[PDB]
Amino acid sequence: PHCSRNPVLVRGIGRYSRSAMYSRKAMYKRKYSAAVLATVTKPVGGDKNGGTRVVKLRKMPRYYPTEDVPRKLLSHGKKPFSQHVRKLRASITPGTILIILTGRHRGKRVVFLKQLASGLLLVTGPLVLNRVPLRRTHQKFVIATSTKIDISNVKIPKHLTDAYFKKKKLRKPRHQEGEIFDTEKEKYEITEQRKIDQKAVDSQILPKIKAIPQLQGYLRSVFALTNGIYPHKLVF
Amino acid sequence: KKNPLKNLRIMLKLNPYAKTMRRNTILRQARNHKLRVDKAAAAAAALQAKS
Amino acid sequence: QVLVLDGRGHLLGRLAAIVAKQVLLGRKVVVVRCEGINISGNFYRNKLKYLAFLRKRMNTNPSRGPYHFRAPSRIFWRTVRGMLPHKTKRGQAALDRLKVFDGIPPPYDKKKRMVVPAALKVVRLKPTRKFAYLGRLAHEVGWKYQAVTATLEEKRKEKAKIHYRKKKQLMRLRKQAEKNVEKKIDKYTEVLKTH
Amino acid sequence: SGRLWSKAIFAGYKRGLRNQREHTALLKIEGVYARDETEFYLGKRCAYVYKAKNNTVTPGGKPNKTRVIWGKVTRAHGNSGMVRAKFRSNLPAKAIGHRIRVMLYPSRI
RNA sequence: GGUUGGCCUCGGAUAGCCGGUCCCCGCCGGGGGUCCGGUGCGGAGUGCCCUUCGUCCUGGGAAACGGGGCGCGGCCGGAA
RNA sequence: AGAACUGGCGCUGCGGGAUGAACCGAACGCCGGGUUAAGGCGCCCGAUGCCGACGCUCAUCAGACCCCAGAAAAGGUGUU
RNA sequence: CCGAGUGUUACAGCCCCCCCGGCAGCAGCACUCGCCGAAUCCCGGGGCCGAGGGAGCGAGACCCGUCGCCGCGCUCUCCC
Repeated sequence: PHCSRNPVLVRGIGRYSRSAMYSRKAMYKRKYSAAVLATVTKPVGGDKNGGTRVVKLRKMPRYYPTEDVPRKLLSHGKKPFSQHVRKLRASITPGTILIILTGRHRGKRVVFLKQLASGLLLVTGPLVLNRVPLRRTHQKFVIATSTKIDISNVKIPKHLTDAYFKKKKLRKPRHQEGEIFDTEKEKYEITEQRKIDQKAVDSQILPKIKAIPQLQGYLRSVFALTNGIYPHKLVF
Repeated sequence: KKNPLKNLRIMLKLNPYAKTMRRNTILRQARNHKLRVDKAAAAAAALQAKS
Repeated sequence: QVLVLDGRGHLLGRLAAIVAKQVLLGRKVVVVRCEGINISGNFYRNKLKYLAFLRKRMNTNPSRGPYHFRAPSRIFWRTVRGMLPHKTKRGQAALDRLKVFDGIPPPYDKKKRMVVPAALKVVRLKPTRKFAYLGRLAHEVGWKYQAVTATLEEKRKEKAKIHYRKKKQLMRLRKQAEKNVEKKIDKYTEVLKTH
Repeated sequence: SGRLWSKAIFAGYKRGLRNQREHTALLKIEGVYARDETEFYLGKRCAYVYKAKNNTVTPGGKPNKTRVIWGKVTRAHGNSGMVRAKFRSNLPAKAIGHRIRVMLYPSRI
């Protein structure tokens, strides 16, 4: 394989035209004019008997439904969620102090770390300034604040990803008995491994904050509009 | 009727020269942008090298 | 909560155009000392169109009908009654939030009154054209309470001047008390950042 | 703890002079007074919190007597900067003057 | 139904404001030189509470009024 | 009261003229978004809450927007 | 005498206007020239509203038409 050999400048328009591409590839000396398996027999395992049996597998349906809706119409490429694109606002860089808005936390000033392969972004106030753990938050539900800190070499852990932040439960009952699912009466203890992952990234955010003096009180506080507080009369 | 002039490859389905009409003129307004940063700096840093 | 408009120097309709909109939005506006409200044009004209207003009177009995109020609180109150949709319930409850007070009450004399620079005689009329008071056109027609209204103002402006003397008596310290050089640092952070 | 929503009253319906169009309200948020400076509030998700007899609430907390009608800012309106908005219901016309709650969601800046 | 409160001069507009020795008001203030500031910074486009997450170990600055309140009791203060 | 050329009400709602047969816009399936027409934008009442431009104008009977809703001659050292 | 202000006649001993030979490097620009603009023009970002509706000329197709026209990239040769 090779790379593109055509730099783009506008989305979908290369820089070199149709004739000059024919020279860069040099297609003239590579123009060419050159040039099922279903299954097999099972053993017999049989007397008064012969003939290793049929090539047969993934057989016919035993039952058709009465009607079928017709097949879809292909419409375009409309790729699913783990294949689209990732986009952030230009005023979020690693180390930007954010503001939670939609959560259970609701205003707690946190420290941005990394935007994962999901669109959501792992972000934490450090565990000893807020009670914010290493939660994911979404892009559009947080307000970025123009004060920044430099975590350019924070050395962020590998195995924390989207798959490290999922939620689980499994159904035994489908039956009317007096349990509400019989496992929801249980506080969760996956926490016995997330703690070790926290202080392996929490312990080097704290000396990065204590270069600037006022900041460890600033993450301790919460954001609140009260009386003279007007956004659009407020540079964040 | 997807709109021409607003998405590409519908202009090009109806006008193939319209793409090479486009990347002949993005070149002469990106190279003319360089000709107005270089010549600009050669008269903004010119007298700034005088005094 | 509540806004307390002062009434001196304001014009009549230019104020009540503003007041009738801020009361259909759900606030409580209290117009205070509506006695000293200016009105446009010379005095004798405004008296005629309020004397000729008094003959608006249904002929078969006037007990039913046009209720000419005479006190200058209920002069201004009838003006907002015109500029509200008071026949609906959306306008009946726009007179539950207006209470224009004649003179200044004891609930509101120890409040801080506000003024509106969109309705002032200072801003709006050319200074060479005559005006008229809602004070002495309301007294000249019927409202027999002019003496006992100005009499209570000098009891208010007596306990105000001793308060304004004693607030600046309190304020004279916090420029001289601020004199100490001990608290120097906490002013680096504010002369830089809008003291 | 602390208010996380810009204050906003409900000002009327999008009307002509005789007929009114019920499908989009129009607001008056506290603080903007010019069309040139309402661009922050376009697209912000706004809600009408009010009270009624039963409970029906959403979070982990037990249901109490509050219910809401969500919605979003459509566009600007007039020179003086008020804002029309299209809720997923229509407003009950009782809310005229009483406040609604314009949040900080949809925050681009 | 609401998501913090401003506890108050008078008024002037071809001007008003602050600070001020002296003489006139029952030992304080009405009356004039004198000194400031003025698109009002002694600035309700402001002001103070304040966004105080709780708590501990533990140091420095600030701090001699302690502060919640069934208090206990006295007083005089404010009639539109 | 009676005719000529065209249009309209009559059969026709809708936005406007405060209300209105005929006037100015515009002619109608049921609706979501967008924009305008005649019109308007202090408050009723959606919209000037623009730091609109230049003038005229004091009315002890001001004036205020086609048809359209109360006026002339003559006169004023009012004033431009 | 200094300094301010009146009333002067007076042509440079602040200045301006019209000429006759010149350069810088000039932007429809130090938001007055805001002109009229675009085959002489394209790029990026918000906001709102909606998502209506058995295409395989080919492999005798087989879980199951990412397919048609269009604009594309890479290989079926190499060096770096």
